[PDB]
Amino acid sequence: ISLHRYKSTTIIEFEPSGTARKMVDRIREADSVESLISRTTRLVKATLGYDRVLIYRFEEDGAGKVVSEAKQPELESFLGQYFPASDIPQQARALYLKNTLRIISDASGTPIPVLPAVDVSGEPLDLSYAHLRNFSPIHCEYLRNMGVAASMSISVIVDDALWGLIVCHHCSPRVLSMPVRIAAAMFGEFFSMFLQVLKQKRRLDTINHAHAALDRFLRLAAHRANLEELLVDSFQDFARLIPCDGVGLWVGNNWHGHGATPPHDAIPRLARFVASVSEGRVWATHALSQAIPEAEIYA
Amino acid sequence: DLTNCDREPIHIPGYIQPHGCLIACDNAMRMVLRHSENCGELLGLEGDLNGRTAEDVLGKRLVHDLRNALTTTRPAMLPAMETSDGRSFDISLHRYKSTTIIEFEPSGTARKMVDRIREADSVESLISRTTRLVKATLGYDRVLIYRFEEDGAGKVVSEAKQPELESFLGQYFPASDIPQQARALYLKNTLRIISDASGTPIPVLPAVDVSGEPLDLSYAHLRNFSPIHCEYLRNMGVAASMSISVIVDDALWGLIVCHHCSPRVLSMPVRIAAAMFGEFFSMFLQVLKQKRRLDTINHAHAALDRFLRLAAHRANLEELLVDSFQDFARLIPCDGVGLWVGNNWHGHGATPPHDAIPRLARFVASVSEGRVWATHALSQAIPEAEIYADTAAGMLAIPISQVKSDYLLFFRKEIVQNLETGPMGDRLTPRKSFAIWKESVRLQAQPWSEADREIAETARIALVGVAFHHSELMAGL
Amino acid sequence: DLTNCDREPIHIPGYIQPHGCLIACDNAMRMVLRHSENCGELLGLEGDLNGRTAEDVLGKRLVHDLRNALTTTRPAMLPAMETSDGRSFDISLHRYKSTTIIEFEPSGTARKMVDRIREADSVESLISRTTRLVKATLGYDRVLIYRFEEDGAGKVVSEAKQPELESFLGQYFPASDIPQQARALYLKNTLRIISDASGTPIPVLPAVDVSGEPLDLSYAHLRNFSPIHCEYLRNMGVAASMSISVIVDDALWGLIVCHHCSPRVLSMPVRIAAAMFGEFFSMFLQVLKQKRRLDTINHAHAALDRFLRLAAHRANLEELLVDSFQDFARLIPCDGVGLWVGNNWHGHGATPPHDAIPRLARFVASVSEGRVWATHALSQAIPEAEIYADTAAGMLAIPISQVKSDYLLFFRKEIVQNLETGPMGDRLTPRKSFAIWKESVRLQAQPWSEADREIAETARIALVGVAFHHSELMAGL
Ligand SMILES: *C/C=C1/C(=C/C2=NC(=C\c3[nH]c(/C=C4\NC(=O)C(C=C)=C4C)c(C)c3CCC(=O)O)/C(CCC(=O)O)=C2C)NC(=O)[C@H]1C
Ligand SMILES: *C/C=C1/C(=C/C2=NC(=C\c3[nH]c(/C=C4\NC(=O)C(C=C)=C4C)c(C)c3CCC(=O)O)/C(CCC(=O)O)=C2C)NC(=O)[C@H]1C
Ligand SMILES: *C/C=C1/C(=C/C2=NC(=C\c3[nH]c(/C=C4\NC(=O)C(C=C)=C4C)c(C)c3CCC(=O)O)/C(CCC(=O)O)=C2C)NC(=O)[C@H]1C
Ligand SMILES: [Cl-]
Ligand SMILES: [Cl-]
Ligand SMILES: [Cl-]
Repeated sequence: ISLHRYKSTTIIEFEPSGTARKMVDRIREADSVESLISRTTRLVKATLGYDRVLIYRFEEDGAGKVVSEAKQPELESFLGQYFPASDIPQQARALYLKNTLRIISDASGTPIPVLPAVDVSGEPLDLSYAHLRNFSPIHCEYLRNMGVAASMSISVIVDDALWGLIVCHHCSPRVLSMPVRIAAAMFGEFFSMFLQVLKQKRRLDTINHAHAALDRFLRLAAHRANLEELLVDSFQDFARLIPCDGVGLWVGNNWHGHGATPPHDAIPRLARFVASVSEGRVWATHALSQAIPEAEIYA
Repeated sequence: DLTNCDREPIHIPGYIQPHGCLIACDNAMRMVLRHSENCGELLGLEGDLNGRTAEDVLGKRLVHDLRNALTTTRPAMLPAMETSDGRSFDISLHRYKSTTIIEFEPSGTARKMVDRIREADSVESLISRTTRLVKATLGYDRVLIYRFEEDGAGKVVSEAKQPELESFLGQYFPASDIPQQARALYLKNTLRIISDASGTPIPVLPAVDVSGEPLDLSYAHLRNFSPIHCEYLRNMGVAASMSISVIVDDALWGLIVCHHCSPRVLSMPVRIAAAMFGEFFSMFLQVLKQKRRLDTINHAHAALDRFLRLAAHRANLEELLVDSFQDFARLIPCDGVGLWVGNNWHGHGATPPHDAIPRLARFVASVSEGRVWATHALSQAIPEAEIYADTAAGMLAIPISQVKSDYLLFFRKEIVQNLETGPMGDRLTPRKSFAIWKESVRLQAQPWSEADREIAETARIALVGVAFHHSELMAGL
Repeated sequence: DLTNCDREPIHIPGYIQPHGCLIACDNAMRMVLRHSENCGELLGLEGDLNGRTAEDVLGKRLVHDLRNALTTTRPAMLPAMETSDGRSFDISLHRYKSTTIIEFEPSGTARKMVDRIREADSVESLISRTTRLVKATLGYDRVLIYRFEEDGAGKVVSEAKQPELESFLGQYFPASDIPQQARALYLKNTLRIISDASGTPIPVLPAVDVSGEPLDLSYAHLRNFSPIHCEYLRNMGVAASMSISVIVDDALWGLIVCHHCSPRVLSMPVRIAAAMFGEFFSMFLQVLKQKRRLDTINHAHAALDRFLRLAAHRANLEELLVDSFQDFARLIPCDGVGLWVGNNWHGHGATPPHDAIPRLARFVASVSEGRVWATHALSQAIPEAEIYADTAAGMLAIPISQVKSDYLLFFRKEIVQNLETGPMGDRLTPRKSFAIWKESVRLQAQPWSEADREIAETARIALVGVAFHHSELMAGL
């Protein structure tokens, strides 16, 4: 029996009837985000027995990326693929901030009406926290089209926000019993915590590395009479500071480029543009043709 | 009024300081719309300037050069400009809300100054040397750095002064002493001068134009300051001042504040050098704060690792915590720390009395919800904590078990333990401000910073994780 | 008497505590020379024991085993020994000044205790956990660690106590409160017990033998303590105590001191475990002090290198010092630092007033002789410094030029700012001791340690060397 209160209605759900610790021991020593997420799909699949287990990470715009996968050999791979923000709608992502573990037992099953659906005073039954809640028929149809009959997902919560989901698919109907769900929720909470710390350590390492690289350049500047020449000789090394595919230097109205940059003759227009919006601050875009229409050609 | 401080509209006083004159023109600079009453005197003109053309008043040569200097709302600085008469002025020119404002002053510093701060390797080293350096360079009798606390209260964090003057170092003043609207202005104009706090101000004619609009002097360096502040200064024996806004991560971190005991103006070239210095000072401070925070987080991560390394060689994690918990005081600045485990308390340093702990622990258990929970005003949460405020007025609580209500508790002492008049009255003195501040922070401790809270959360995860890993050894016990 | 404290001959009181009995024999243990008055009672004997043979009194079996246990003057511990009667005792046996002393008590602890301190990684972590651990293990109402200052004054540096008892933490007491001869005894006997501070002591018969010699009880655990100390304890509400000598680098660093508010004896097995613990505690503390000193010196060397690296990129070493000198506060713990160069002063933190500096600098120039010069009692050197003692009561001066009388000056505040009766009177209370100490250190600061002085000398060489290297650039200026 699962029992809760929400909006002052009581909801009782009935299912006719060291896992977590052992699982968490197998991820606690991960020392990078990639090591954590790679091993987790493999581990969740072995433990819970789902045909496919994915980790789906939210981009900043809400689009999702499949960042890890473990699957039966005959099933297709979704690894490295992205899906639109709309595929997991806004209200779905809000629900998943409340209920951290969700089950669909049978995507082709026949759902069971709540009697009455609307009470005498005009209120529906809010099933936000009910594990027996029936899912959108849009999503259920999405699953059937994939050959998926059942699923389970765990919300991954990092710094109080929805970072992503652990998503399990089965090609035949499947329910997790309450003790198994409890163990898996517990696992998901530790996974979330460890991921959060690993992301934070990665960011620190990244900032520390950048500070040391700046110091190395400044140490060279202190032995050179001509700082401009030094920059012309050295600027490619600034690609180490920030992940990029190209970098260049615009100094004294002359350009020097390295890696993937706009064509040489498109630079003066770009530099005029930068001069007009920078205002002496860092200025950045991921959609350059929205700023400069002519940049579409070298996108 | 002295209570509704943040209401005074200081951007539209209707007056300028006497060390220059001002002309207001339309957007295109064709007609004179307003002028300060002293324009005739300084420019050698007569009668009502308003309604005459810019060219009639200033001549075609000067008006031509001024139009060409226009091209956000950052004032153009034009030294040694001449009127048709031959009189020479330093001219500041800007546009705001589509009115043009022309200010007239009858008339490698920055690089050398910045070289003397660029190698500072700590925030304290930067701020200490800067007051000393600004005083030597600009010659003000007193130079202070005033840092804003998170609630807006100010703290004097560095000082250089004539030996006979009183020290304000380590003192705090209420948020209201530099009102909200003042702090907003200082986000726009980064350098401000008061030439003579006892001088006679000069009206702008007209103060309100025909359509009911005042002249917005937000960006005008000749803007006259609030008479409340000017009276505050006279009570201190201060006749002139200059302040530089310190901007860190796009916000007002504080001020460099210079006081002189006699009247004093900085010429335009000197103001320009000092603004430039202030911008480099701001940038360097920002980087130094960021490096300090990194060092702090890195240190905390290494300390957690050292503890976890010990946990991996111990059969009994609870005993280890009982023996080790005092070392967690290294993670976060505090005056005391303690451990609540298996319904037993162990304390170190300044903590509530032993017998007040179970009430505190019940409280923590009811609000934590398995997260870090912190306050700098413990008596607001638990009325009975007022009695032990002198020892522990702030608390931060870290859950250390996913399953049990065990916690590591950090404490801080109440903050008070780590430390002429004019017609408007004695409110306007540093002594009264400081007393008002002290009264405002009674029963309160220094707030837990964002860094403190980030460290706590990292610690929570470390400790909750190792507890879970040891959970069957401990149930075996 | 309460003034000539160090005269009382506490090694020869002529009395033992009532929780055991004592027999004194000759070197070979053939004859009884002395006995405590309670021997008849505890051993089941009658009359004058002196003159009877060890075998007549104790039986041949026991005397045989005692001879065999003899083999510096560290007492042999023989638990559960039986007399011919069948009465069972824990026996402590030793020889000193060729008298044999037999003490009778009617009758993995250490390893487990030591495991709980062995991983301490700082002096503060070691001492904090030890009071807590000793209290839990041995059950005394209060356990303190009392550390000797260089002048012999004591400081309570750690404490664990019943909640209702008063705290002594952070308090200091005069050197005289643990006299010279007491500290010498505690260098020999490392563990001491007082069972009952209100008990009735037991005379040794005879107290002086026929040839005029007292019985030297230096190594006897039943030795009765000075009535001055026993009265001090009763005034505190303390009925029993135990102390362990803490020996670091062959000297008495301090004491672990346990107080009980009711009578209390530790059995021989418990004393043995606690002595063993104390020896490991001493060893670990010694290593931790040594590591701390190394870390401190290493840190200072790296800070000097950072400054020298800056000097190598600057054309004007004096300007660099004027901008940087506050950073030298990192080298040596201080409350203020300043720079006297070219007959001009620059200060930071708590320093003498600006106008008192030239007198101070003349003084330094006359005693330095090109070496580090330091005092913790500045008014003894310069009478006029008494007035600013609250801000600067100690000074350490580092020459920074081989040729000119330029100095870097470190300062410390006066120490007071960083903080029932029986027939013999109110002198014998912690309140009075603490007040006496406070009075004794007026106008004085915390002494400059050997580490401080080693760092200063290294700094002198660094600064004098870089000054010489820059000397022709600076004369060019
Ligand atoms: C116009 C609406 C659409 C839509 C809505 C929708 N999706 C929901 C849940 C949901 N979608 C996904 C997406 C995927 N799962 C996959 O395995 C893959 C593989 C490529 C994709 C793209 C997930 C993971 C989930 C959550 C699953 C879970 O178990 O929590 C929901 C909410 C369903 C609910 O009742 O909670 C909605 C309303 N999806 C669409 O594609 C469109 C068109
Ligand atoms: C009810 C209103 C009050 C008030 C208003 C006020 N203060 C303003 C400027 C201002 N205040 C300070 C405070 C100090 N300066 C000091 O040196 C000390 C020393 C102890 C204190 C407390 C500063 C630094 C400034 C800014 C100075 C500058 O040059 O920029 C202003 C704005 C003035 C303006 O026209 O810009 C206002 C309206 N001060 C009060 O004390 C109360 C009562
Ligand atoms: C003029 C003589 C005085 C004097 C003499 C004295 N003290 C001795 C032992 C001793 N003193 C202390 C001091 C304290 N213990 C405390 O708990 C506190 C608390 C504030 C204080 C100040 C200690 C720890 C000891 C040693 C205790 C132990 O168990 O070893 C002795 C020697 C006693 C002996 O026979 O060994 C002497 C002679 N104390 C005075 O206060 C003055 C006046
Ligand atoms: Cl990520
Ligand atoms: Cl800061
Ligand atoms: Cl020490």
